[PDB]
Amino acid sequence: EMKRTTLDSPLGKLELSGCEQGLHEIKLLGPEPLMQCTAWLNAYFHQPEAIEEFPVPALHHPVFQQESFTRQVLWKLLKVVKFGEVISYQQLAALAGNPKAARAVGGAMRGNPVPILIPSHRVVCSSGAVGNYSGGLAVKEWLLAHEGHRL
DNA sequence: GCCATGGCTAGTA
DNA sequence: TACTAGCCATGGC
Repeated sequence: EMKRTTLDSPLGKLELSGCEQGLHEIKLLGPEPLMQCTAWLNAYFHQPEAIEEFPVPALHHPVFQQESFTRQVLWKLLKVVKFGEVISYQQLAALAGNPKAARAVGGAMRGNPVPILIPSHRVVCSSGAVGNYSGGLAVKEWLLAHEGHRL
């Protein structure tokens, strides 16, 4: 049974949907998974220094159920890339499987139903360029700046 | 299944 | 820089 909850943040009211089974989707407005998520974020923003101490919630969304490239990607990304780090679309294609399929990672990230958590903002253009971003480019930038990046 | 698309890239003039 | 032509896993239809 899908449940939703809002929470203030530097990015604006973040609304987290999800049931007892796992986190469904982190959306930006401007049960056990929610209690962990609403703590992981509240941590990430206001106490990034220690984000490893917090539990990554169970992800329920229909994207994590059916096996695909997308799933491998989102996974192969959440695992590999951590706070302050960054990985190129191609560097992430190589990880999930097809090193040529960097482009399809775009929509993968576009489609990512759990931004921040699953760091989509850490995926940038190969040219070093920050790249575009689903919830509006300003965010991707504020986040990386947040994660100690120079701009 | 066929085809348009988009958050990619390396190359080229 | 500006622009182009492979490469690719999706989502409509």
